[PDB]
Amino acid sequence: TIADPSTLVVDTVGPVLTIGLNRPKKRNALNDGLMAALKDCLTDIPDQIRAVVIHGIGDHFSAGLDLSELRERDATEGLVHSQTWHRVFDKIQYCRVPVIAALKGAVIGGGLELACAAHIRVAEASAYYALPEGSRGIFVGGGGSVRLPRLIGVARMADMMLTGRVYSAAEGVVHGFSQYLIENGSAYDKALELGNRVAQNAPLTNFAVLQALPMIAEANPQTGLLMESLMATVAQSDQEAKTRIRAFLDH
Amino acid sequence: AATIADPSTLVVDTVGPVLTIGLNRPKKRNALNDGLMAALKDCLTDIPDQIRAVVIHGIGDHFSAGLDLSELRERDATEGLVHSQTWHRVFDKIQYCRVPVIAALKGAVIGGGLELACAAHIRVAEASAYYALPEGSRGIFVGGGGSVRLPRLIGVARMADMMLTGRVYSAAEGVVHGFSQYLIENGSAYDKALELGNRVAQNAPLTNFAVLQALPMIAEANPQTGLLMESLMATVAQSDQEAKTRIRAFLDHKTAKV
Repeated sequence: TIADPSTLVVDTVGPVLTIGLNRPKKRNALNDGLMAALKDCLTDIPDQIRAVVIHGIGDHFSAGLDLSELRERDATEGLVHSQTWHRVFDKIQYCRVPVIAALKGAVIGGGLELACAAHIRVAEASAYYALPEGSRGIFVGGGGSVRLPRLIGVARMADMMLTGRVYSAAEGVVHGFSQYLIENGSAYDKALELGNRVAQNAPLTNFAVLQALPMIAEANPQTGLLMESLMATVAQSDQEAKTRIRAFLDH
Repeated sequence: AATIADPSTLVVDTVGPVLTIGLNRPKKRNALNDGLMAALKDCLTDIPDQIRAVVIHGIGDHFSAGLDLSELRERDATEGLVHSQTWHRVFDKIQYCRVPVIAALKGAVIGGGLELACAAHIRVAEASAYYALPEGSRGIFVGGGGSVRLPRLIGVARMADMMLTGRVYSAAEGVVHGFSQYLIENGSAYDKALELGNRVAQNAPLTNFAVLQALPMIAEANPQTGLLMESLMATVAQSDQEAKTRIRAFLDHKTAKV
């Protein structure tokens, strides 16, 4: 696989790295080229970048798997292929900086898996969510079975997969698909505002919320509690936190 | 669709309150196959009330050399998933048996035979017993519960080494690394296993319940949880009529002695 840079639009707007999925003729379907190029933009991110917005060019975030490029795979090949998708999504989930996905139109299959890997999702009214692979006998291979139940619970996912059930953006915000809904206006603009806001954070804030928080929450409570006192004491004792404490306190 | 039992592959007796189950394909060292496994599941289904222990043992010089290599059936990915699951359902009747299961080990205890042995609650090993997972040689992983049960006995590190290199362990080595709780250096694992079955036979049913089922769960729980669960198992056990009867008799015999 060679990364295909043509399938993305990458820009920097102040301290926000923006990454637009750019295959609007195929509704931003993910193929290997797209995913390898995306993996690249998320590697060795320049230090002036303090947030990432992933968005879609055109009406749609992503319709998921490229059905043209539909390949033929044995059990072994499919394990390797899914694992490669996982390694790309790892660059999102474990990004050094918060990744915010601006969702609109189709957020479907691997598109939804991709939105799941981001930290914050902002949904415009037109967005919708589906896991339509089930109808073709295909389970998810892009992290969805681990990431989406953490947002929406097993039972709603299981129903989606069994019946092809679709959710709107408006239903979706209540059920856990996104933290934000923009009923009138643009997901991209709001993600950019959010990007600019999270860009003000101390780096250790990011670490603690992006890395430590999901692990603390998932631990035995006694374990998570001690891990919390440790993360907190380290955060609090950092120079940046003292500088922020003093500035505010000084007036 | 289910596989039909071949009961001729097993020799089943009842000695007092011990159901004895002898693996009986000696010409192939008690190589496991679908009908033996189905017959096995049958013996452990609806085990009559008079039975208070199960000894599984091998006819011949060997316990089991594992999967019958003359009886390989070609299987796609889905089929091999279904087939693995099938074997798991047989071993669940050992692990979750209502009475304790003791495996008498001698000669070959390898591959599926080790996995069978792992499902048992207690293993007694004669000097000749030897342990291996030769499957890795053949490009293949275990499908009989071994990656779950065995590391709990001997740890991942020793398992991983056995699989990557074909390392074999004797009965003497094995009692030390965790393969068996007992070693019989002279005489017979069967004889020992049968005296153990007579001994567990004396236990109250709720003791078998707490030990066989609750204990593993409590021990792998997070500590605060296993602990509350222990208090709960403990109080139920202790407040049961069989327990009180035994405590009555224990304190009536010391007041008989005085």
